[PDB]
Amino acid sequence: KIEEFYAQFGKYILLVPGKFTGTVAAHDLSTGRTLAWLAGWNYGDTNPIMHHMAAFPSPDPYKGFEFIVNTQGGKNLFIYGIPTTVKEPGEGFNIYRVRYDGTKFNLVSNIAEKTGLGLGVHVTATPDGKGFAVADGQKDIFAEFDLATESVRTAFLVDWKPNNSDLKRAWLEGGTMTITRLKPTLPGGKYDYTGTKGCKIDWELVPGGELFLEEGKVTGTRQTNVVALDAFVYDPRGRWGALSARLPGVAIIFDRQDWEPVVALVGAKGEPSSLPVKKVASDTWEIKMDKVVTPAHQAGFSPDGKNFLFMNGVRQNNIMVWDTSNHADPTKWTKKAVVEDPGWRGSYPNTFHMVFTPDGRKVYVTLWWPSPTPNGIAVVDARNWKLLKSVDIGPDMHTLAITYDGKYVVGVFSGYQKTASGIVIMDTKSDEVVGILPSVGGHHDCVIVPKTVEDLRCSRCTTT
Amino acid sequence: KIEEFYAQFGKYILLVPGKFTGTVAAHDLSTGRTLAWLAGWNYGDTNPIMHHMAAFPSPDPYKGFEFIVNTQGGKNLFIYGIPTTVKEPGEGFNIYRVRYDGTKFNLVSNIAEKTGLGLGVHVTATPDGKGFAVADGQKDIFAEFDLATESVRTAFLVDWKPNNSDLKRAWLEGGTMTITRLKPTLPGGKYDYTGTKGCKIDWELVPGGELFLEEGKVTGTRQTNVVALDAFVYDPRGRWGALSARLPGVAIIFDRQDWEPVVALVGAKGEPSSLPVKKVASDTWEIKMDKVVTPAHQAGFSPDGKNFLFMNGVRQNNIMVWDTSNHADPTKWTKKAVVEDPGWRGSYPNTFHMVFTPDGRKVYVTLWWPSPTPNGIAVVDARNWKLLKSVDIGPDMHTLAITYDGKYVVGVFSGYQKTASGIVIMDTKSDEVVGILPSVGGHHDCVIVPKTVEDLRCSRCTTT
Ligand SMILES: [Cu+2]
Ligand SMILES: [Cu+2]
Ligand SMILES: [Cu+2]
Ligand SMILES: [Cu+2]
Ligand SMILES: [Cu+2]
Ligand SMILES: [Cu+2]
Repeated sequence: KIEEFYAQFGKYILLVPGKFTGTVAAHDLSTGRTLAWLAGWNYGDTNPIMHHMAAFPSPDPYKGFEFIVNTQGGKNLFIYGIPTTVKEPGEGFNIYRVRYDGTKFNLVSNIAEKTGLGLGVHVTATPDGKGFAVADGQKDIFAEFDLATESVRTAFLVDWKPNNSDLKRAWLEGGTMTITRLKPTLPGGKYDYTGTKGCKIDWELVPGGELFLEEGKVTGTRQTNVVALDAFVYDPRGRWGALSARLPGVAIIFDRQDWEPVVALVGAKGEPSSLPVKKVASDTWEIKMDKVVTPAHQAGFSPDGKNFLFMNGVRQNNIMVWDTSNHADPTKWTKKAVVEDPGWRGSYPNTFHMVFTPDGRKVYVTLWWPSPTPNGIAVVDARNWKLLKSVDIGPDMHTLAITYDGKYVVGVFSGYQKTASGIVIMDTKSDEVVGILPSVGGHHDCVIVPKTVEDLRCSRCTTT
Repeated sequence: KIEEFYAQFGKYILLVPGKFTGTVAAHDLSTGRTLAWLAGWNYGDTNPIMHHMAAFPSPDPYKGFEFIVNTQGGKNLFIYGIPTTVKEPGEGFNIYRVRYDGTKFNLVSNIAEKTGLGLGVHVTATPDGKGFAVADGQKDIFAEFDLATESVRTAFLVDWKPNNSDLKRAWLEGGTMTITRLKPTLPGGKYDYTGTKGCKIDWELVPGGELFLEEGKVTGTRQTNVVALDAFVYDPRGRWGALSARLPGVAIIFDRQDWEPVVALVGAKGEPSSLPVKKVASDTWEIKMDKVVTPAHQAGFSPDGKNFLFMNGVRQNNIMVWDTSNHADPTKWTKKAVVEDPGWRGSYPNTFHMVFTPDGRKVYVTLWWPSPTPNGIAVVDARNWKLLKSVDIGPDMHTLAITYDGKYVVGVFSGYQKTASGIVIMDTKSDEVVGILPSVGGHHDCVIVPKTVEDLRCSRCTTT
């Protein structure tokens, strides 16, 4: 009897982007009703690949809330096996502000249009809930934005110059990563990165697909210069952000106060904790890497700020953990644990998206595989850094959120945009699935609308 | 754990079109997983208002099944209060054959492109599961199609010549309804009715729309000639179909054996059971009406074929019942009962989608209202023809299906394409809602995949 079922979850609203569905929706977990949804194409967005999102604190989400959801475009339509005859896909890379008003969603604005930065990968809210970052893995640009004035606080380009320009070897044998503070180049303080402009490669490196670039499977004009920026995740204590770069397996720490990169964490087990960042011009820094052992993808801080996690993938499948307890000095942050399992020894599964419990005692980590292996959730003890349980969910598992009273993990799986998809709920006490709800969605994201800034510590702010 | 909850629904697959979401999806009600979905826009359908659908018998739906789903287009995008700036929307009126193969959907063909008939209103499967009809109330055309060969069996235009050419009086004061058997006009045996071609009005009439048409609130080139065809529903005993025409409030019975109209049933309480059809040329019939007392919309046979129902709307809100137990002679079909309620005295609710229990003992009927009145489900005794109970569900209630063991009615509500939406499940023993599943959809339809031709008797075949 279902009232009893939902009544246990509490008054929390799940938001999900639909990827190839083109939708965003909000669902009330306390009743199982969908409160509202919006279809990008209704508005003239002809390629609404609704990708990542974050929501800002609201005193009463059921009366109103805001979020940012972005899109990808161009040939991103062509990489998930849908046999479409579309010849010229919409450019995409939109960044939309959407407000729920208690009845419906309202499309407030297109921040990519206003600012000129079209960025299609992770969206993250800043810890005070008053700005957000968006990163892009085809352009290798990220920016932090002020929500009130819809403007750019900072924007950076990250470039790779490979030691070996052979595409198979362009990362393995190392390189120089250059970080450049960008300045607007169009009148009105606008950037020139609308739609597909700035792309080094012609579609994103897909879930699990970091190496397709080196293997010669991705077209583009600047293939060996890619780093595949993914996310800028936030230290919940403030001041610092971590920019994940998937191909070199590096999280670059930035000082948000002066907007400079300070240190570069190196993912791979058996490599150093970090490499220095050297300033080479007023607006340009470099990191030198002799080699890249493995790519890395998902990244995040623990709620208290004292641990940072980076998921090595493909060449190694592990969770790398740094002690980040020294808030004053990121060059003191040192690897302190690595979560490994014999069953992660192949190419897959990849340790993937994460969410921590509010008390910081456990981290849930998705386990991604290509079809047809069931994808699932790893439950990790975040005090001793040991894997506790793996639970199978279904195909193409993506993000996890958690109810902010810490009782229930809520995840989405997304069927590779063509098979089974769902919203899964896991009880954090028993670490068992309490159920599956249907979901028309290929979501690579999901969030529970936060009420407070403290909620963001366990939302799309600290972690992907 | 919802496990227990879904186990009781049994192994049934629910299909739903998205309306303004642009998707179709199948949900396994035994597990809560969405088996597969498809997004019209991915395929270059720029205005995929996914509208009506029917599914065919499959001996194991979990291993595979097929269905037809159609779309609307043109200005139908502009009538649900979505503040879109789109100036020239996609033409639409597609008719897609979709096959689930056990893992995903395959968009098999575009039967509208293949045949040239673009029809955007109800889709209904024939009782043998080998064909399907599609009607359209902007064009006033319907056709029955052979599924195997994806070809037209028959197609008809219905036209209104009003007694009074004043648009406000064009139906009230009666007229002559002309039925024409159509012939292809293009090479290849194609029709010339793709996209918006053949439209007499520029959108489908909304609930209560007949007054908005009379009042001059709907644009179009042939406003006084519209009958607003809705559906061709099937006698489960075979041989006959009923074509509903909303504005005259008539269901025209056709002999599927020779493809000729045989009698016209008249909806309104206090009018004759029916009027004669006269053949006036090889391919043309007429029905004469001295007056039209009220419009009517939803229409359907009981599972045994012995009752036909037609929902008077707007000027009367009732369920008109005919004794249709004479299978040999529709001209003998006579009004036997009318379901009325003091609460039906206003403009709304409109009685408008239905589903019968397998044993024929009850019929569930949706109660539609404009926002913000809660919409709901009426439960009618289909032996004594009395209203038993009304239950409130949500905003914008649409269709009802029933699991084929007769245990659960499954309905969808759709938030006027902007607010709350969901799938509701009602236990047919207590006639109480057992609960609500989230649903990103503005669905005007839903069906449960049939196993047998007997299942179609309670599916999108005998009723809308
Ligand atoms: Cu990512
Ligand atoms: Cu993901
Ligand atoms: Cu993604
Ligand atoms: Cu209808
Ligand atoms: Cu409906
Ligand atoms: Cu509709």
